[PDB]
Amino acid sequence: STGKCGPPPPIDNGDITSFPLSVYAPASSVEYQCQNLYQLEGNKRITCRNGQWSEPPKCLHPCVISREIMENYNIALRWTAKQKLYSRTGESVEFVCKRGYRLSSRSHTLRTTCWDGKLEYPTCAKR
Amino acid sequence: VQLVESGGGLVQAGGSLRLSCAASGLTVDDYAIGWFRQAPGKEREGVSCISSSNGSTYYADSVKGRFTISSDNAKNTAYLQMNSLKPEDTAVYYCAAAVSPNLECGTGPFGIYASYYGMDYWGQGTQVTVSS
Repeated sequence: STGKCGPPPPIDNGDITSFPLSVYAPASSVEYQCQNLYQLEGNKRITCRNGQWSEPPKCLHPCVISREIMENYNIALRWTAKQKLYSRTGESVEFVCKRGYRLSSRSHTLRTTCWDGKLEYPTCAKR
Repeated sequence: VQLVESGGGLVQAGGSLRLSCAASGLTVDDYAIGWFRQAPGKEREGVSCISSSNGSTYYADSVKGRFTISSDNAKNTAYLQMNSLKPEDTAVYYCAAAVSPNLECGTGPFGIYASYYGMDYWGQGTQVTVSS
């Protein structure tokens, strides 16, 4: 009845940068920060107007390379100066076939893009 | 790109053997050449590595001191000199190359996470047998 707000809403894989308060004023704002390796999409800052919050942001997942899936598809991580066992969203992972195997002639390039936890793995088949 | 192993075979324990790897078809002159080995039923083991650019090398703890790696770039070849051979060195030995720039020997398929990494190209493999 005076423009005040409850706590800001929680988000997966991120938190607010400030001390959590029971109550915020009209025109208050809080900024959010994504956990290390997550990528913030949307408005870093939300504001308390007319007793409700502007829409929070989203923390976009990195892709964690799966030994299980690579095994099933006869591939491995390509050896590059930089490629670790994860990728940030938007970063491209390069794969190579197992010794003995060549790219499946229905398959995705060996280079493929991390997108919010999701990675299309290529397939190789025996020569 | 093609990789031919040679120089394997049978030897007596405490014997020596010089594996040779002949790389034809390479485009790049910044690359890494590796030797891996595998005995039937065990996981592949990265044995040694040499970068043509930064001269970094690597040896698995199981072969440090005993094995020495070199490349004669004129004949486009790498050598693994294997001394003081033991029965546990018995395995198929694969030559392999990786063509991404600035590779640091001991990373990737030579590190603790080797299971996660592969190589750009592979030899057919050559059998090495050390009798007791």
